Amino acid sequence: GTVNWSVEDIVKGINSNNLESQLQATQAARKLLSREKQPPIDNIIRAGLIPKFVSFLGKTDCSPIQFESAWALTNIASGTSEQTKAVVDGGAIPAFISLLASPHAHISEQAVWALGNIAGDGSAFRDLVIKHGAIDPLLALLAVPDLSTLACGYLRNLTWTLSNLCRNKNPAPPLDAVEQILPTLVRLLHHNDPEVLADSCWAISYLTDGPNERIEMVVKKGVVPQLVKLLGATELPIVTPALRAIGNIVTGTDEQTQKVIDAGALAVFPSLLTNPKTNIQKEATWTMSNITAGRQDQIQQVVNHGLVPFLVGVLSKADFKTQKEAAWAITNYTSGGTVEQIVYLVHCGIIEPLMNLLSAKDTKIIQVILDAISNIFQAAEKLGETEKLSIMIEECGGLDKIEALQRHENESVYKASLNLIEKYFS
Amino acid sequence: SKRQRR
Amino acid sequence: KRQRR
Repeated sequence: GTVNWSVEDIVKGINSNNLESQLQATQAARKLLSREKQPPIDNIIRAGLIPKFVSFLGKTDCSPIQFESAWALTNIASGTSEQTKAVVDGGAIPAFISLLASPHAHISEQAVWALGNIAGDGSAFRDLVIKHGAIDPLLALLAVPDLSTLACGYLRNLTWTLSNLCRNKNPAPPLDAVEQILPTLVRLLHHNDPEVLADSCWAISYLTDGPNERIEMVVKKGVVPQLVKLLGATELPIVTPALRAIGNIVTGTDEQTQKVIDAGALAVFPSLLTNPKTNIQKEATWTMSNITAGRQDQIQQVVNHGLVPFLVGVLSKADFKTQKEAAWAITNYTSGGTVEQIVYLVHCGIIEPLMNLLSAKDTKIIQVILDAISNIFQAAEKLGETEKLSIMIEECGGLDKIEALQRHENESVYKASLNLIEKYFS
Repeated sequence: SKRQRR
Repeated sequence: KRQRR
């Protein structure tokens, strides 16, 4: 019936001035644009059909052609930036926002979907969707006493479109738009559907990726305990954005970091730092590196939770980018820690795996490690035990590599190298 | 970031 | 000090 029309036939039906003929041709376009392999988006655009689809969105007496054109335009907007731009250039944004009030749930859902693709293109179209007034009718669709009464796919699409309004930077979303959205986001973050939970976590992770004032807006809504709970979920698609959000938060102030610790996050890190998915291990070790960049009482919590042996483990064996985050975690720890905390680090076995990574070709991890070694020597100076540490570095092959590195391309590596040799390996 | 329907 | 993402 409407399966496998040519673009030419679709144009012929849409141009016919027969509403039923246009309905059939629009559904045929929708089916073309729904195929997985190379949907002919550019052919449909080039045929001039977008203005016709956009005007079909306004045909209140023919709800099927509203749906079919909404779906067709949704799938054009799912393409490249240029393809999304063609949809926007045709006036689709206010027409889709009007459709959010449709009494037909499947049509308002399709308009939700299309706006998420438009907003998802980037900051400018995101902000353009916001300027046309999308946030109020979107949030009104969720203004029910219990989210559980909404259809499952409908709630998932709303959550995802809201997360695209929270997404992207340069610039970040408008402050007042974020404040308007956050209470609904908090509510979606406590819903029981794993996809809603994943996309809510993604939205929170976007909002916390920025300056401390952005983080504070989120942290002040009291969501950190729920994020920490989600950090322990069995579903990787929930854990991943929950961990990104938690990691983003601990790039903030010491006080924002303390809320993550107060909520119990560190008890999850034995699992996260040994997680089979290397991206989780990396994100978790980066998070740890920013926590060890904190106050001594926060470093002490890392100690109390037994997490220093887990950092030794990741330093000893992990994919290289995780190992580099572990090196950063160690230099931050030795930079801000007490003498006792640094002594404890050595007793846990940090020295040998630290030395082994001096074989890495990455110039910055060598700098990070040399700094850590200098920081540890400075603690051993305060104890008169430099010699015991030099022997430790020498027995594990480390002095061989610190002596090699004084003939290194980067001048700051060469300098840090010879300084270590002069003062501690005379 | 973007989702094609069906 | 902290490292942003």
